[PDB]
Amino acid sequence: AENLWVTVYYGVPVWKEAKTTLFCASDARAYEKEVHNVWATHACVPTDPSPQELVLGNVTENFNMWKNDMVDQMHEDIISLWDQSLKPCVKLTPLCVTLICSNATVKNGTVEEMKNCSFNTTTEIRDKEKKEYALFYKPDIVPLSETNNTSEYRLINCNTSACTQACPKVTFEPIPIHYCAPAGYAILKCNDETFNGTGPCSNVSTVQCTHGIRPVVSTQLLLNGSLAEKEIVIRSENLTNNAKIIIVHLHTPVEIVCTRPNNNTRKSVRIGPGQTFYATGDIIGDIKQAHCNISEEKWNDTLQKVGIELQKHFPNKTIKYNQSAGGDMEITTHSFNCGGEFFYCNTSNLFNGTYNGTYITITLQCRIKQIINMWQGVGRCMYAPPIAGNITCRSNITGLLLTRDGGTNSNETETFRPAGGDMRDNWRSELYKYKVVKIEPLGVAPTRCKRRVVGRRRRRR
Amino acid sequence: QVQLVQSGGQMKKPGESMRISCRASGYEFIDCTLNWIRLAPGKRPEWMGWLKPRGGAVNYARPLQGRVTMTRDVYSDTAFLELRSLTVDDTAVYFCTRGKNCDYNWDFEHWGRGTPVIVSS
Amino acid sequence: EIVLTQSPGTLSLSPGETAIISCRTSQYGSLAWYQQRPGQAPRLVIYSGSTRAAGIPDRFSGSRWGPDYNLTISNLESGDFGVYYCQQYEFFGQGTKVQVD
Amino acid sequence: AVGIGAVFLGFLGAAGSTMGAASMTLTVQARNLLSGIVKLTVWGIKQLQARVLAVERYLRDQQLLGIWGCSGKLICCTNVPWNSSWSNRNLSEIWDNMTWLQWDKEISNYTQIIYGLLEESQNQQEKNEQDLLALD
Amino acid sequence: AVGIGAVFLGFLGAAGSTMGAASMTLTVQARNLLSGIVKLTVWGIKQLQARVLAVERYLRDQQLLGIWGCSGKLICCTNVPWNSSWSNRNLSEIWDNMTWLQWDKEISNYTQIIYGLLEESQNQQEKNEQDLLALD
Repeated sequence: AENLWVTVYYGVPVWKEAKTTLFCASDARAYEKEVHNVWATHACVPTDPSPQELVLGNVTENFNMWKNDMVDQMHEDIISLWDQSLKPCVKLTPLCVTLICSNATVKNGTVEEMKNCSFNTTTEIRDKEKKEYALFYKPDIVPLSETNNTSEYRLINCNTSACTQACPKVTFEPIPIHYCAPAGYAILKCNDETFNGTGPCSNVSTVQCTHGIRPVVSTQLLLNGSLAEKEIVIRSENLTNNAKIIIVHLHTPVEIVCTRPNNNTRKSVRIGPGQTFYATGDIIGDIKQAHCNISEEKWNDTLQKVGIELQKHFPNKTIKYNQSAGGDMEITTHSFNCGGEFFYCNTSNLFNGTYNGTYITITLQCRIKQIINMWQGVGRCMYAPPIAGNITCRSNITGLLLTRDGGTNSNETETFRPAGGDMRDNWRSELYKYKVVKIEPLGVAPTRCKRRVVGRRRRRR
Repeated sequence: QVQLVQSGGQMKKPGESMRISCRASGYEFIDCTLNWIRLAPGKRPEWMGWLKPRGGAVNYARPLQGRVTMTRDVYSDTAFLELRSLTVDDTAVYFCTRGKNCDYNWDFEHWGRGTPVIVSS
Repeated sequence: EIVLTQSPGTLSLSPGETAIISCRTSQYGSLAWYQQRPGQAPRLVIYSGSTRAAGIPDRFSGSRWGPDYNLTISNLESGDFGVYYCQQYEFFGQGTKVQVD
Repeated sequence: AVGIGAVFLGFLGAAGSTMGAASMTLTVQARNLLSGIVKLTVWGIKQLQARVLAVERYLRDQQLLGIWGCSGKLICCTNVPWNSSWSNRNLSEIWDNMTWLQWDKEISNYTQIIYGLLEESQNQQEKNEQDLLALD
Repeated sequence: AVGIGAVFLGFLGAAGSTMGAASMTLTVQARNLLSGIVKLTVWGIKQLQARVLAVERYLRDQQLLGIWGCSGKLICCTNVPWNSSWSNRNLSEIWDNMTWLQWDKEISNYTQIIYGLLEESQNQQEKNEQDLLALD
């Protein structure tokens, strides 16, 4: 032992658990485009060339992605960012009129998807109205009840809630958005590539800001994500619990190509003094219907690789995939946005067949909607205006969302189906490496010092 | 005050389908999973698929996956169970339940009244 | 092979004495117990193994012996008689009937 | 680490280094806690929500040093004897082993008690701030 | 009251007690002035309106100590002779009776004048910060 006395050290490098609101920072000069974006702020300006990193030797910190405080911070702020940009745009109350709809004829043909609907709309002056028409490019317009007439329809907003247009100025883009903790707080990061979602991580490093996380929104398949480093990784709270969501990470992607080969034309309807309504007016080309293309071999390899990885947790059980069970159109079909159009793809063959994992062009028909109830379920009704001309997409699938059927299956089999519907599980697949810890210079630490004598200064000790 | 109002007792023949309701009240929004359970007398309890009323995702459980279908109605705070092709063995009490809290639903603390369904040949 | 087995099938008791029900399990998972008198919705008694449910009397207790679990009920009054069900993650036991003499 | 210009992400690796060696380059944290990286929308209000708390946390730490008599000093001795009940009187053999991140769990319960004693050290000065010597 | 552990509502009984007894436990006020007990609505904006002024007032007080040479010291002597016009030169006998709440009424008009002298006192030192001695 030794004679020891109290000492004060503050400026010390130790932290504690905490949660706080986090500043956003966008990559490169995208903040200059970000002013005209939604899913992006107005704007996330960086002050220094982020990100920067330092590896901390001998540091082990406990991580958990399912109780993560950042995912609630983003989802509760993206949806708040979403309806702010939509707030000043035109509302579609005056369109709820008794629509008279008939077959949508096109050059030497007819289109099965959509209906040619006409309605009386108010002119600039309120006491006069004019006939107007537009091709609502979905058959999802409810027929009007309390009548034997089959040719009277109605826009599905007004049964439950009036909707707002998405103004042409703002653009739907998954711009990469970094999050930077404020001063006094530090963001840790787990470099352990074998991290399964919870437990100790022994390769911790600190960063100024998170990596370029982009706020993509989709269901049943994660698009344009960050791939796993070494191999396929499967992450769930508790695999034995048939509830929860089995987020999968692919270490190499499969390119999904999607398109809207029709050549549509935008039409401006004058519903009010300044308020303008945009609708698809006519088709000026041959009709070929939307679809998507995915490689047969490359995707088939993905299920074989994923199947054996699942079988590690479920020993000696053959892994079967199968079609989605049920729900709204938002989760029973692979939904996503691309180029201003909201696709809902059937997954014609991204479900099928036994895949044991022991080794012993797929075309998806896709529907399109203009009115969307936002993915969180009961949110704002938004009318996405039409986009003229063809649309084409090319994206990297990086992770699959799955859920399992139980309990009394045959003991040698197990059935897996897609999932979705909660946006937090999309972003929890990318925002899982991080923590936020408040830096607390601590209490005292004893030293061999001695009581200061009559206010005198002192060098070493 | 979260409680589940359920209705109602009924008789059926073999073969025909059946529909039961369950309303959740005293509860700000139906955001958490909602199960359905068959308490058949003289047999172990049997379980039927949960329902996540937010997105409507559903997970039909036992060999009933070819028969049961489940929906909901967010604006009325109601969930429905529908069973097709009623055999003679499907006589039991059908309970609309919910977990203790939304983080872990397998501790069913809140139950409905119980809707007895009888099938008579 | 995921099965929960309750034993014995039924207990005959004079009201005011002790009684025990078991629930053997073949998988790793949480446990809970339910009580059903005829003509009512079953109650929740204990959950997460041994912890008691809210508002339930203190007569009930349980112990996690390992892959075997046991429930012990002390000085059972007439009102607490019924049928007892085990539960894990869906999977329910065959039910044990607690009956008066 | 030896060298104090460095960066805040140049020294914090001392979080796993020896508790003795981590006492060097102690100024970089004191620099970093001030400002760091930081129409109306979400980020605009966040620059007032987070910024003001970052300032107030800094003031709370500094005024404790001011009251204790450690104003402006990173290291600072204090006239308080170390009670062996808080920890064994042999840390001189141990701060070469423990890191600062590990020392904290020794005194988690005792930290708020100890701050009273550091204040009590100051009343040995506050008692000796009215009586005799200031005629000099 | 004498003691420093205390509570902010543990010492303020000195508001009536003598200035001598009030001169001890002078630190508890310095602790309380920092933070104290503090969709968007009225209280949310009030937490930004009141909080920033609480910080602002604290800086203005420490601003004056940092200039007068009393930085970090609760008590502090200054090189200014007390002019008898401000008050009689027998307060050393009197402040066993008056409380600080009563003393302030006497120097109410003269407080802003006195701060000039304390500033001048530092600038007897600042005038002596260029000429001779500190070749070392």
